[PDB]
Amino acid sequence: QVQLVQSGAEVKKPGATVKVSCKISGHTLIKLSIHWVRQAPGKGLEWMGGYEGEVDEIFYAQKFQHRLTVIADTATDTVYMELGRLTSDDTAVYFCGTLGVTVTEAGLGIDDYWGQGTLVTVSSASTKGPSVFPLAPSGGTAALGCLVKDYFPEPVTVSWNSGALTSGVHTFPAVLQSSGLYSLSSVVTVPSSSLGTQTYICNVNHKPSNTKVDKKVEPKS
Amino acid sequence: NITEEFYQSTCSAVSKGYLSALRTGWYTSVITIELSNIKENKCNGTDAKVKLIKQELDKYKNAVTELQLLMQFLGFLLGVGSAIASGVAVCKVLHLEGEVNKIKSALLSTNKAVVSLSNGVSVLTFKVLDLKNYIDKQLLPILNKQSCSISNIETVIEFQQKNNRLLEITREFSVNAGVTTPVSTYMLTNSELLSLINDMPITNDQKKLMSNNVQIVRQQSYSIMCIIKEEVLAYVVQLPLYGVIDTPCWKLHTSPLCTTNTKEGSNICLTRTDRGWYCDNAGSVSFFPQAETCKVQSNRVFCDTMNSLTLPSEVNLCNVDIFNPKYDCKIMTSKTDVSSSVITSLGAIVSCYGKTKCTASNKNRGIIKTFSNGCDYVSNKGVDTVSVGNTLYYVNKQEGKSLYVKGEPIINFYDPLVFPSDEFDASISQVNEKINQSLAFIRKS
Amino acid sequence: EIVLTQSPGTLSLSPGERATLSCRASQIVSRNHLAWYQQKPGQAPRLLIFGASSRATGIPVRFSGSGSGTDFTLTINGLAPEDFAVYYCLSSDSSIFTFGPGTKVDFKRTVAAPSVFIFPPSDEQLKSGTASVVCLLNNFYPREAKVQWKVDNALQSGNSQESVTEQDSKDSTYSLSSTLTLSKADYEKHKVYACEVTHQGLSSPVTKSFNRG
Ligand SMILES: *[C@@H]1O[C@H](CO)[C@@H](O)[C@H](O)[C@H]1NC(C)=O
Repeated sequence: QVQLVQSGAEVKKPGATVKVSCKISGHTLIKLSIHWVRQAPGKGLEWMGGYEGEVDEIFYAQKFQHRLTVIADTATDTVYMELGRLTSDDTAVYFCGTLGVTVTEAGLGIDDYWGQGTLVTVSSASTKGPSVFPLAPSGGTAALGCLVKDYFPEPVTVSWNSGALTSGVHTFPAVLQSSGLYSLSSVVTVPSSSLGTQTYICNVNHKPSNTKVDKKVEPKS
Repeated sequence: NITEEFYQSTCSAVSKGYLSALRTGWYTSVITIELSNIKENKCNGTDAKVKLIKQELDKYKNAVTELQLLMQFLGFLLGVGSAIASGVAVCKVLHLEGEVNKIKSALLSTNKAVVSLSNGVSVLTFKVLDLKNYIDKQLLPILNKQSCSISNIETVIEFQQKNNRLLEITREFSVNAGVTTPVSTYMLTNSELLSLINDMPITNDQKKLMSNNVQIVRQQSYSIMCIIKEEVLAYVVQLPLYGVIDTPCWKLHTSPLCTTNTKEGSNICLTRTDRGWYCDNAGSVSFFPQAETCKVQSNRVFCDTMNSLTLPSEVNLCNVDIFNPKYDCKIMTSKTDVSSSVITSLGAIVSCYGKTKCTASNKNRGIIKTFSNGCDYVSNKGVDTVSVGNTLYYVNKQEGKSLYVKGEPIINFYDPLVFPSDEFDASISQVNEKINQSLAFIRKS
Repeated sequence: EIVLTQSPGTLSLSPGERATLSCRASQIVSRNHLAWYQQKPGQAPRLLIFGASSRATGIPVRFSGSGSGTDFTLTINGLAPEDFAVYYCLSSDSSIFTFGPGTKVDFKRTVAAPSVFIFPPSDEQLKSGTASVVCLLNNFYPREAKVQWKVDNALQSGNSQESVTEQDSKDSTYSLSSTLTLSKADYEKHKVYACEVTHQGLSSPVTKSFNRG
């Protein structure tokens, strides 16, 4: 029962240095390959560096070799990554994974053990509750929604009429604005004939700042 | 160049013209098979080739577990020794902490090394099989991972070749309690046995003889399972050294000799009890009573001194004149007048007492010569088969010259009156005193 | 350096159909050192095929690898519903790892054009100095959609951000929100705010616009 448990989520300021752990249970570090793979939001996978236990050598991609260090502590079965001079381009989820492949003449073998990932959000931002601006409706079906803008950090939850309205809702994923604050929209499509009777309120909760806002979305002509 | 004589007087035959090959001492060697400290592997794939090597490796792992479990006529005159004592001795030498490291360090880069043990003995050392360099280097780092893939089908078969020998070594040791003889071609192939002999500290005539009869070098050798320590599997092979060679040998054959009276139970019987092998050894004659322990190849005779008596050279005189002054020839007494034939090197002894119908046959036409009652003899020259009663004897078709030594049967010289008939181990000067005790004493009374 | 490319970008198939995913290298990669990984949203990568054609422990038989030199192929012979995710190829030369762009396996739906809605900035947000114009592309398929902003017929550039939902678990459609962010000055200095939407489902592009008044 091998298990790889990484450190928790980090928030770092531009130019800082983050340390992410990968602790190994059920296995030994000297027989394992441990490499770090990161994934920026909505983007592909990117290898950074790693450690081959069988050879006791540490590898780095040339893109990160100047500002990344990998450390292997064999006594506690713990591998760290240390990445400094962070920028907004480094905001990503960091995984430790057994990528190494060992080849001999009889065949070849591989390990497939992975951690849970470690989120590192890099912006020069403090905790901030969002403003909620309405996306007011104007054939047979009408669309309306709420604009949850200028908050940090993730995440934000949105419901409609305290959870009663569920059909047709589409809460988008947040985007990281050039300001360093996240922002997202939630939309719902309703029969246009219901715009005059049923009241539509979006319930936004931002727990990191203890910000709850019920915003009523009325039609505008 | 083989000759044979039969004495009509004593119902016995001597076969001269055989060369010696006596086993005086033993030589010990240390065979090693470098092993692989391996546990339950991690790869549990269902690939057909993987499950093949996974179960083959378990044959290696259980064969190691099995060895690991192990390490947790006048034969009454002969002595009693422990044949494998010399090899067992070397085995306990190998137990001492550090003795196994010396073998590996001397075998670190070569497959043959001359190691001087702690006790001041130089032993030839052999590393015979590389299972560790194949399993550790090419096979283990794949299996001890989560998923594993085998490249070629030929890899599976090649493994079976490597693993086969170790399994067949374990098979013999598990069934023979760690000591096997004759030493099979698994414990030592002809290529390995011959390279041992050529590099033994022995004479160039001594190697010449061993090389021509490796099939008899095997039957006179032992292999002793010793220790499996660290990553080394060592078993001692105890090879014979022949210290007495090319001396003239001769084999004596004996059969019962009784009187020729017609009435039942009215016959006294005597039998020469010095049959077996004789060979010259350091001014005396080594007598092997069990001819079964000696093995005859062409005219060479391989015997083991452990089944010998060291007798003066006067025992040879017992063939011409049986009485003599120097040596006291050994004889048994009885009254069992049963017919029996003994096949010699160049013929067959015929003792035809009683109503037994005894004859000598030829393959063109049987029963060419008939025997009267008594102990007679006929050469293998022209004779192929021989019948005494319901037992047909096939005579050795080996060529050679025969010589019939005539004489009056010695039993007629004895009075059946008070003839002691239950002397299992006696002699002539003991029989004459056995006469005077019942002859002279009863006369005076 | 090795640069791996995969094709197509998005592979649209239904369960029971054969998936065939390509991965191509700028230079020859060792057949032992090419692997196929599966990643669903929210989870870590998962190894499917290692060493070109060898299959990982506990991977269904429907997964098969092949390829040599520069061109490689992962083949799923009958897609299962849990198999719709992203598939990455991974090469290694002298312990230098490189990942492919990624091929996404999509649920095949009948072509559905988007319902387009456009939302002005609320007057409550304008008083803070910033105007968010939102253009909604609702329940459409496939995902390939292009949104163009035109403020007074002038092509807007550099001031918008799109957000896409995951393919809806019921109808297998997509929804997209483009957000135009202007200063209060710039949003008051113009009149026509138009959202232009092109999509395979629409024979010709669709434009929804409003005037600021
Ligand atoms: C399956 O793998 C585990 C460790 O991964 C191992 O302990 C176990 O012995 C394996 N099972 C078999 C049948 O080899």
